[PDB]
Amino acid sequence: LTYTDCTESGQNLCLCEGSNVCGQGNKCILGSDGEKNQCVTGEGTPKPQSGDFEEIPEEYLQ
Amino acid sequence: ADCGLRPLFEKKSLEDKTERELLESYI
Amino acid sequence: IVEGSDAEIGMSPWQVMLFRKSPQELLCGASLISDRWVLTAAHCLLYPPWDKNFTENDLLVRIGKHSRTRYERNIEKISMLEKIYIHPRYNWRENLDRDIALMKLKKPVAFSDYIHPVCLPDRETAASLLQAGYKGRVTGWGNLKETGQPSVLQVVNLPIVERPVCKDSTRIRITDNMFCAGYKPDEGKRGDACEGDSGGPFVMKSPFNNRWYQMGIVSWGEGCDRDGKYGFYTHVFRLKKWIQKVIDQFG
Ligand code: NA
Ligand code: NI
Repeated sequence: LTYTDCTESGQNLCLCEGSNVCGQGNKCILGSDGEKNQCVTGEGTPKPQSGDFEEIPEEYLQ
Repeated sequence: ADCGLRPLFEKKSLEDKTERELLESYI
Repeated sequence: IVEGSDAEIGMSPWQVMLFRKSPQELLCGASLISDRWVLTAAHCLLYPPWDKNFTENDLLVRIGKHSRTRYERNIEKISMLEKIYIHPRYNWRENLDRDIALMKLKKPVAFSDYIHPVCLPDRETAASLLQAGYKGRVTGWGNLKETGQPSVLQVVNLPIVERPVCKDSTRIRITDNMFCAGYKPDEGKRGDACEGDSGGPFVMKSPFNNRWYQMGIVSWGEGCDRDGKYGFYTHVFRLKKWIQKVIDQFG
């Protein structure tokens, strides 16, 4: 599980203040340009998880 | 029985390209 | 795997790829620990914040692989699962403590040049090998950078980091069921696991009996390969009693 940069205000389970995860029970308020992010108490929504693959034989699929 | 011994390496007395970096760290 | 290289054919024959049946995609890495048992991270199977709660019918394991995307006919083996066991004290709400799960194959697999189990450490192995500065090896088909994907299995060697340095590196609470690895910012070498490498093995070679032992499971990280930050691994030896009791009861 890699936590990555929060991409919108109200997310959590993402990197908010520098390289620090903004955890459950908190939410990230994104800074505009020249502003810093803040991890504050709140009801966050987890940042959504972030091919290509050759199809495998049908027998493996049931 | 032989867990941890790789058929293409240890079982043929062959080393992989970077294994020696690991062993060198144990000194 | 960030800052690694292509694996040699057969260099990690316990490497397993966890694979979703529908849609068909890579989910996580795992390891082959016997002819019928695969070890992975619990968060690869159960992670409520992402509405993830895979059942045995949702998943396949692929063993003996090198190419990330090819169907490697007559080389890889694709296995269905009989059952999944997650550690009962797995803590997804706070810090992924006890991030460990076992998956039992429907049928035992034959070993081959490309498929062979890794050892699990015992008391003596853990004491000898789990020390700061000793390097282990991580493999996987995960992202090549934090923000892309490899054509073939990747490998990177990383040193174990002293427990105080791991703790100072993060505000997340670290337990004795975790260890961290990676180079320090001064060290002129870098590298890390990354998304998609999760669940995969952190292994070390015994200088006493030439065998490979799985000391950790790729667990979690704040970013991938960032300066001053380190990868966290499940401490396999610490959780070995649970592993043993699952296999003894359900094997
Ligand atoms: Na780092
Ligand atoms: Ni064998």
